Amino acid sequence: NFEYARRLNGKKVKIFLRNGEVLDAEVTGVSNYEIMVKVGDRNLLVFKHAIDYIEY
Amino acid sequence: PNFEYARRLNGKKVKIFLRNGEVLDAEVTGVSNYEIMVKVGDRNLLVFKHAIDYIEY
Amino acid sequence: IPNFEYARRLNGKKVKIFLRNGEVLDAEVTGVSNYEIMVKVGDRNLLVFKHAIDYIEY
Amino acid sequence: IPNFEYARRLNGKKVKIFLRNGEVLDAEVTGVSNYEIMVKVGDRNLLVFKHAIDYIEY
Amino acid sequence: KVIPNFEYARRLNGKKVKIFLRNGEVLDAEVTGVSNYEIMVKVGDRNLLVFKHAIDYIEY
Amino acid sequence: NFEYARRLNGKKVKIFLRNGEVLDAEVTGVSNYEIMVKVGDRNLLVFKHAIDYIEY
Ligand SMILES: [Cl-]
Ligand code: NA
Ligand code: NA
Ligand code: NA
Ligand code: NA
Ligand code: NA
Repeated sequence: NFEYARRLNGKKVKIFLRNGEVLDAEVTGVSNYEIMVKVGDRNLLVFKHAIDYIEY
Repeated sequence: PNFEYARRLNGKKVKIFLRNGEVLDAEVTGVSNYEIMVKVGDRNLLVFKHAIDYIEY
Repeated sequence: IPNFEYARRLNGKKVKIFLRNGEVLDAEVTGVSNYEIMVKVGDRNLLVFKHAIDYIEY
Repeated sequence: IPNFEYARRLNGKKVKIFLRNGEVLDAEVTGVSNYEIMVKVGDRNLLVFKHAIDYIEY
Repeated sequence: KVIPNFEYARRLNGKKVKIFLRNGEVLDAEVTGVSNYEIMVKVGDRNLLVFKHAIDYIEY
Repeated sequence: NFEYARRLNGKKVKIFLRNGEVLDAEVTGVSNYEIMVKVGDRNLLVFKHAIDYIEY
């Protein structure tokens, strides 16, 4: 049941999305399948399936 | 092992960024484990979550 | 509510299925399982995997 | 998830498998598991993963 | 526990196969192990762990 | 339950991602769905769904 992604809550990370976009993202919440982020003044729900990797 | 944030989007205006590069300016009309129902203008869509990259809300 | 899904509510309806490959199916839905949607497209019978669908207009 | 798949109805049948890579397999189905479809394409035996299939015409 | 139509990939263990990957790469491989989600192979001198989700089909 | 990827913990491997990228990666942790790696001085969380294969 363990996941490392939960430990990224509160960090500001780079999310490398599957299409080539990169989000500079403050992580505000993590669920089994989603990562909630703030990107500047935007709030996003990011699906983990759309992420390739995260630099932190 | 069950909680999801997407359920809280029900009833809200959102921007859905799809894996194909399309962007939907939508109102959410329902959310299930694997689907998000939306209105886009006059159109009614069932959107599979697997086809979504992210949602601005 | 285990296994609630909106897709099976499209059973018996005329829909437009937008596939991940860019194709759009003008379809009549004849069955919906957990992972598949059965459709008629003109004279053709198709088994469509839900994972290959982006969205459905109805 | 109940024990039902429409893909099982295609066992032993001639079908066209439309793959996510754009290929279309003219296939005879020789087995169906939860995640795979076993086929004969000409003289070739293939194990096809369902996740790689967009739809099947039958 | 005896479910014939559960997983065919496990029967590939120890066999020569051609693996067609989702990006168009093709592996001329020998299977050295199979798990629920992975296939272990030798390709030439190289040892690879291949995720099944990255495989389109396998010729055997 | 069993997975081979867990046995790569502590190894330096080449991770071939679905976008065509290769990571020269030291594996520092493995969960059901993630592989934690060091790539040079960068720390990454890599999702297994984004990996095609790993050379080890
Ligand atoms: Cl790909
Ligand atoms: Na969700
Ligand atoms: Na059908
Ligand atoms: Na899969
Ligand atoms: Na790929
Ligand atoms: Na790491």
